[PDB]
Amino acid sequence: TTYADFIASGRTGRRDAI
Amino acid sequence: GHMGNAAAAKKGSEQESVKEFLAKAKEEFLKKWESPSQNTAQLDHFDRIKTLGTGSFGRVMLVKHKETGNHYAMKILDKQKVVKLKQIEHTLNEKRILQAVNFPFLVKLEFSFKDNSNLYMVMEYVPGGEMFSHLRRIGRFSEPHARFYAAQIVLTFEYLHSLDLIYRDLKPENLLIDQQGYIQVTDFGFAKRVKGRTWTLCGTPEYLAPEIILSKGYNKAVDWWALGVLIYEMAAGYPPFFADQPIQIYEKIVSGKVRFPSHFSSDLKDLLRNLLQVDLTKRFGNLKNGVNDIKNHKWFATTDWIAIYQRKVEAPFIPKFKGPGDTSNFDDYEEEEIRVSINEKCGKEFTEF
Ligand SMILES: O=S(=O)(c1cccc2cnccc12)N1CCCNCC1
Ligand SMILES: *[C@@H]1OC[C@@H](O)[C@@H](O)[C@H]1O
Repeated sequence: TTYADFIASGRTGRRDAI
Repeated sequence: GHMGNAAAAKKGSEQESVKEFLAKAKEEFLKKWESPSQNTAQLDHFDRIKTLGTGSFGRVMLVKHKETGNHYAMKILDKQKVVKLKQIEHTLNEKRILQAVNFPFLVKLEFSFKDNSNLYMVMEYVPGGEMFSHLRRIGRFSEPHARFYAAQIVLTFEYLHSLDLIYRDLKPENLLIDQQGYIQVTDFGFAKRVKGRTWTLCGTPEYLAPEIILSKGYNKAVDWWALGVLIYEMAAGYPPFFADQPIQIYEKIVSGKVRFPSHFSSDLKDLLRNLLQVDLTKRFGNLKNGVNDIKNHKWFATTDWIAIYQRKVEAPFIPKFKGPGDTSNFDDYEEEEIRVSINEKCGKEFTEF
């Protein structure tokens, strides 16, 4: 699923600025 | 047309009254900008309770004012670290903005001061924690729940943009929930006075507008793009563009393609397609009608904008609050000490703080 792909991306915790 | 006489007259008068409000708000902001407040407390006026947030930006501590007993969130910055990381202008600008603005969804700076080692910003304590935590816990917000939050962001950006301030730091990580369930915006390190264009590469990959990625001179419409990303993430539980690594995210952003969960309403998708619009000549918030294209969109048809501003709408969710000084909605951290030093550090650079 799209949600599954999200989890697998790993970018699911707090995100840093560039 | 879409509106009868009574509805059109009411909306026209409402839009004129917003203009009148914003003109007065801008005059008040500019007076405070020119005459900033300074050195309005000292460290021994507070008890240190717990660390609420720690990072490259320094740290934020829950404190208790000794005299009055009120709790606050105190942001502490190490002057020497700020200098090393080349953040003098952003630090001074953030404090100058916070002391000059006034809006019900912008955090209030109550005190600021400095000592040999550190700078201190003492802000109202917002006990509900980050939207990010609640969103990941619940998974996703229903459309009415997401709309309640989105309306507050629309009004806050309408206010900031009327002061010619670009925001650039929107994301669930940077939105707090207060005791009444309303939003507080706190971080102003990327905010800037921008009447035309600006050029700095700053933000968070998932929330970057295409024109920032593509190294253009851009304007305040990047905030409306970022609102689209926020509404999407609130309503889906994940953002519209994600990938293992930022480069792949940027490829999706600039592509002009976005896909939606099948549970999104048609009204929501239409609004998002007009906010997540790669073409600036077509993006909502950047057109002749300005913010009214957003406020008058069908997805916001049930939104009473004045009632949201007056905080008279019952919030969809009220965070757990077992009394003042409750920190259950924040993370736990190792309590590093607040060391001051016998020698002043970086007095020249921070003279205006
Ligand atoms: O929650 S904070 O520590 C915080 C900051 C400012 C005022 C605050 C007031 N109350 C609680 C937490 C507060 N935070 C730090 C950076 C991350 N983005 C959200 C703001
Ligand atoms: C999303 O949350 C952050 C991290 O735990 C990751 O593996 C995903 O579960």
